Amino acid sequence: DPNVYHWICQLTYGPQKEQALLELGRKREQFDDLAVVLWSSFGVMTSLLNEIISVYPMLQPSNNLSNRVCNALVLLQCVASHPETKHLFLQAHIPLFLFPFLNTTSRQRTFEYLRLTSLGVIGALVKNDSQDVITFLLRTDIVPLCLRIMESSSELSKTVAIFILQKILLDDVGLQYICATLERFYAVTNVLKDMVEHLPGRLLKHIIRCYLRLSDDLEARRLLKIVLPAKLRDNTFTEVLRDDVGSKRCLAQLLLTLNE
Amino acid sequence: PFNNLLGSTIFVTHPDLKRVFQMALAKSVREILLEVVEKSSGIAVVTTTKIILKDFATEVDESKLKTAAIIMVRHLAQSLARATSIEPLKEGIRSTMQSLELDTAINENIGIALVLIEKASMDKSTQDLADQLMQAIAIRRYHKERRADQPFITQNTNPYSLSLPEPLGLKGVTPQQFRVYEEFG
Repeated sequence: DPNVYHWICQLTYGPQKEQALLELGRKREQFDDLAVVLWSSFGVMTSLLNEIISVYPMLQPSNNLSNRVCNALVLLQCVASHPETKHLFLQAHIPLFLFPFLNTTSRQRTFEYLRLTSLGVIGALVKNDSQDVITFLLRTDIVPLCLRIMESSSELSKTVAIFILQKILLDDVGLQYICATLERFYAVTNVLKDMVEHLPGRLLKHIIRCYLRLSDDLEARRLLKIVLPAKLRDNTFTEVLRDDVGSKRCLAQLLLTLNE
Repeated sequence: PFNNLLGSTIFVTHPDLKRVFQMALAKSVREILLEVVEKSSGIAVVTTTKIILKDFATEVDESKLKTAAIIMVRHLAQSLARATSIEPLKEGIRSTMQSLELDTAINENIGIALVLIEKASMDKSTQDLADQLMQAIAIRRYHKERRADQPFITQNTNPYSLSLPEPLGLKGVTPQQFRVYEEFG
């Protein structure tokens, strides 16, 4: 315990505070605590938010600055997914500061890590399966923004992007926002269609999961009959799907649900 | 508009083009101004409200609350404004320019347009907060006049902040150091 108090103190006041950010980020996986300690502590949240807002002028294009803020991001990712601090964090409108980070189109390793770390926060926010999180996210341009990520950039960030989407689709309120209109429907389908053709990996298992989810809506079930990528209907992905039972049971049902 | 659009070359120094340029900026600003201010300030006043009240639960002297409440939401709104407005403003500024080398000229003068969307989103933030801080500002006025020497607040919840430790946590009153954190940035 008491190497933590000194680091948290440093984070709020003590001059280094990047080292502390680094240290606390490394120890964030133990004791099943400190999430509450981070929130309940005075000046921490204000400070953690100050680290983030200092990266705004730097969003015009970097370096270790990007590593520093990324460490504050995992700290916020630790606060999120913690039942006590999750809904407090959510209702405090803190994560909405992570969207400008996610808006960055730069493909440099730095901005790749920036978006990747930031994506972990929102991904962790939907990790515990809370409906209020969904209805909060759908207030914002996230879903179209994830769709931008899913087709391009890195396989890692893509894996996080498809996951966040799958969570939203899983919820009844999310499956309503998407698949509300043809504009939104064909926005998601084309990207999923793209990834399949552009394709062991988890990206395939999540894509199948998303289609199986869209198979629920009848209006979507009809359009998917024609709009389903033929690759899945084929045996092309069978060999790699032999190792995953869950992915196989979902794909088989998706085909079974397809047509009649 | 004002101050000649200095400094720059080309579009600034040519009068005939100078007019349609100023017309492009104004149209650009008025387009996204309404959209930005409502959203940015909306996040600013809410996210500050929840943060300030949690940290200031034991704090008295609402003037000391107001000081740390104002500068937090003001700077946080101004930062969310500039960040939000920068991209669509320019993209619109060029889009409305071609309809009726560009980037070099506008990036010099984009400062003014940004300062308006900032100033605006700041003032509405300082406003919406003050109206939402009313109950929290009033409940301390009663507790100030009616019961003096008594300990302060604990309005709803400080279950895990009831813990002992050094000034990472709630005290009494807010120490000069803890009040210094929100006093700057």
